[PDB]
Amino acid sequence: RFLKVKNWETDVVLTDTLHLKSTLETGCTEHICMGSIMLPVRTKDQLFPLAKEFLDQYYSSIKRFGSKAHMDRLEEVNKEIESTSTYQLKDTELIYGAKHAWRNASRCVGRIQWSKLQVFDARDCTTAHGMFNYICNHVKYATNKGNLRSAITIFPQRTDGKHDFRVWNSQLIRYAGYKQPDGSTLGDPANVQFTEICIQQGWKAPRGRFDVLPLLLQANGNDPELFQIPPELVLEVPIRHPKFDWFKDLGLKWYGLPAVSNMLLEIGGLEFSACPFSGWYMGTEIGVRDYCDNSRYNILEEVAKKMDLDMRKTSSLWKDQALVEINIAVLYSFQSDKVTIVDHHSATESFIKHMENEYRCRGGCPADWVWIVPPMSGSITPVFHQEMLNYRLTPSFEYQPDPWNTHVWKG
Amino acid sequence: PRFLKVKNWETDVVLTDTLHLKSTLETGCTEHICMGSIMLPSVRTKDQLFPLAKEFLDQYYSSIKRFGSKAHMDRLEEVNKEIESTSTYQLKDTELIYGAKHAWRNASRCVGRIQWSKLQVFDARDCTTAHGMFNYICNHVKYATNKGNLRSAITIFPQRTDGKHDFRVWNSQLIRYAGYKQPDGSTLGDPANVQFTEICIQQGWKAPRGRFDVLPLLLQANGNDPELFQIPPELVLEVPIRHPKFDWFKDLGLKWYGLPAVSNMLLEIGGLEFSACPFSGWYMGTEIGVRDYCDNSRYNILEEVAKKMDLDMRKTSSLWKDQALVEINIAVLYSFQSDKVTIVDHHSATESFIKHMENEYRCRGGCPADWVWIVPPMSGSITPVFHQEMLNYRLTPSFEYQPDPWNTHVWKG
Ligand code: HEM
Ligand code: HEM
Ligand SMILES: C[C@H](O)[C@H](O)[C@H]1CNc2nc(N)[nH]c(=O)c2N1
Ligand SMILES: C[C@H](O)[C@H](O)[C@H]1CNc2nc(N)[nH]c(=O)c2N1
Ligand SMILES: N=C(NO)NCCC[C@H](N)C(=O)O
Ligand SMILES: N=C(NO)NCCC[C@H](N)C(=O)O
Ligand SMILES: [Zn+2]
Repeated sequence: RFLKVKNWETDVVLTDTLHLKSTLETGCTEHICMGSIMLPVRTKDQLFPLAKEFLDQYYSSIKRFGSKAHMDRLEEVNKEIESTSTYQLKDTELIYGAKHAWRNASRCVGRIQWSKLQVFDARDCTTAHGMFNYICNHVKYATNKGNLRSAITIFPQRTDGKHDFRVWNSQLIRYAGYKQPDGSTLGDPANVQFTEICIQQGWKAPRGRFDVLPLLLQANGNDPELFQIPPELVLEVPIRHPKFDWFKDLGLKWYGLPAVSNMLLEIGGLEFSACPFSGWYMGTEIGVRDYCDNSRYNILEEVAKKMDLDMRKTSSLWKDQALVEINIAVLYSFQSDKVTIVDHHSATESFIKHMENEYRCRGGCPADWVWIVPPMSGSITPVFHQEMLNYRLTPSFEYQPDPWNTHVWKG
Repeated sequence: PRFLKVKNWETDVVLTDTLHLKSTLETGCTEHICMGSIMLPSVRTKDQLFPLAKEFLDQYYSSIKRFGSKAHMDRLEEVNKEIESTSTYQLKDTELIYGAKHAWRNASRCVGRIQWSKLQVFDARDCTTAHGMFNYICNHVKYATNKGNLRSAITIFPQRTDGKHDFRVWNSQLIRYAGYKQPDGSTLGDPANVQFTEICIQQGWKAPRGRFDVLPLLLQANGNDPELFQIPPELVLEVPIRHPKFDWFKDLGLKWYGLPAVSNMLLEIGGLEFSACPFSGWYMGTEIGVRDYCDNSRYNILEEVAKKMDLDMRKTSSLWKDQALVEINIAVLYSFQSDKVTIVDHHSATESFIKHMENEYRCRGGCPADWVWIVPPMSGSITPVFHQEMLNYRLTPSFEYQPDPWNTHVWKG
């Protein structure tokens, strides 16, 4: 039951007891490990145990476990589910829940910051125009002129499943992708489907390479509506290299604010289907993945050519050399414009310190090694040498289907 | 479940695994916890042994298209009677070869498996003494080295009987460098081998006490106390490491050996346990250039290289570690290629592996693979394996960990 994890660099061993609190499942079995697979309404009876589980942890956290206040609240919530088939979180509960969903996020390397999350309560929102206003305020607060601050905005919880709030966008800020007559993709290929959805809904696409997508927002189960984020709220950084003057001529830029907007927040059985959240970038996210994935901007060959590397044979490591340079450029560009960014060395070192804190004060830290180890220079970061246990605690952030696959278009 | 899909996220190819239904052994994972990043998670009686033997011979006979034949049926009968009367059994030479090839085929952590069908198997089951093991191992080294044109090979010593007469190679690899803890707390040579080096010295080895001393072989035959032997220097091929552009690189004084030969694993075939089964292929460059040279708890050369490169080391965000890492790895590949010693870069190796894996799904129904081990320790996502979902499970015949023998050996004195 009590599991040990070893760091093979430092020989430090930690003991995990926290995994014994996971109710949810991993996709693995005793015979098969699915650790590398990307993706392996509640009835009344379903809901009270989940609410109770949550309220017990909440009341424990504030040192009032078993108190009258604790028991009073369970009964109140119990009576509310019984009567209304659902319930409403107190503001203190919502804030605790969202922070803990971040705390429990096994794939997030930035969790040392978890207790500092700014939670914006948008549960009073009723319309798409209201959603747009809440989202601009989030973008402006979080961006903070380049001195980024973590934040989440929480729209109304699911009820009957036919009045869901959703941000159709996968992040608040992303670039369009356009399939071309000549077979190629212009822009970001990751966003081709969603861009088409915007167009057929009305968007007049500019048809460039770095077109900030419009917001497509769904309130109360209604058909979604298009809105443009004030251009002046979208902070971008042009990418240059401190040594190569030709780099700026590649014409590359990226946006400062990473804001995942397609996930579902579960707190105490309640489901928050629209819950955009933001932090700040780790450099490799943009320089390794967004820029060098073959299926993304796929820029390695172009960069390698401008560096005049020998690209006749893989064993010259021309791909590897170009990769480091692209990532050097990304960090230098964000730092020079005073936009918060963390490099993979600093971020992984912080995470190892966070793990140790969590093991000491909480009995463990769920971590997905496949996601925590950066996509370049893996073994020269400390996380590579750290064994991790992956398990699922709630409150949690969950994947959910894209809404265009399930939306019944009212028309 | 009968069908499991894996997806490649860069190509959108989906593959269907059915081979996992033949998995027997357990992973360490459960419905509630994944242990996929744990390095090591968690004799046989007659009753245990016959099904394991039968399972294996059905696999063997099926492979040669003689399943259910009289040949097949007689062999089952023969093994059953052999187990009944002697409590163990002996493999035919053909079955041993098949078994050893399949253990490699089945090794989830090995990126080199496109080569599995070409293993040279050396049958050393007539061996009885440590001196005999030494001679077998010298022959393996000379054959596998092949003057730099490396050939994959495995030498198989007698199987376990009662667990009191085990053959063991105490070395973790046939060729490895000594490590010495100094009184000031520093390490001379390879810190990975300090404990084994101390054991060798205790048993009588006169250590040169340098930075790259080839360790002696420490060999246990038939449960007896192990004995020391020096591999003839002329059979140990080494490569001095230089850089194609940086002429100061050579003056770091680095070299490595050409033949990687894991010697501490256990090979299971049809329930039988082969506790001494050294095997060798050829290096992928990152094993040396990233791990052996640049791990903090190994030779740890990153700073020295970066200093000589005049990189800005004041802040991690210059990516000075990363820039130095690439150059060290360019140097390892350049040096081996220049001396005409087989080596493979991590791009070539991972590309070959994806082709192998796809072929295996199609002809075999699956390819168990450990993503944590398969993805190289630098430049992960610019290799195709990073983007490939994998399924990890345990098929037999198999290579398994076993505890270091100094922890278990009963000293006879
Ligand atoms: C504050 C700075 C933050 C940093 C440096 C950071 C770092 C990261 C990185 C590098 C990833 C991998 C992303 C990818 O590969 O696509 C990730 C994933 C994730 N993070 Fe964070 N993060 C931060 C803030 C947050 C916040 C504020 C939340 C929630 C409140 C959060 C929750 C998550 C979740 C759920 C994932 C997995 C997302 C997925 O499955 O696609 N993170 N984080
Ligand atoms: C012929 C060329 C080969 C290449 C390029 C290759 C490549 C590799 C690499 C890079 C690793 C990771 C090693 C580490 O990180 O320490 C590995 C692991 C492994 N390989 Fe191979 N290999 C080859 C031959 C072989 C052979 C001949 C066998 C057995 C007959 C084999 C079986 C294994 C096993 C069992 C592991 C896991 C070892 C462990 O857990 O420490 N490989 N291979
Ligand atoms: C197939 C494999 O799961 C996939 O490529 C994963 C690998 N590790 C990851 N790690 C992070 N942080 N983000 C990702 O998108 C990926 N994708
Ligand atoms: C903790 C983690 O499992 C450990 O550092 C693993 C990571 N992946 C690996 N991959 C390979 N090929 N070899 C290794 O030794 C490691 N070690
Ligand atoms: N650092 C964060 N969030 O705080 N990342 C969110 C996912 C962003 C995604 N990896 C990208 O490169 O666009
Ligand atoms: N490629 C192989 N075998 O053929 N590797 C075996 C392990 C070698 C180990 N990684 C080292 O760097 O010494
Ligand atoms: Zn698993």
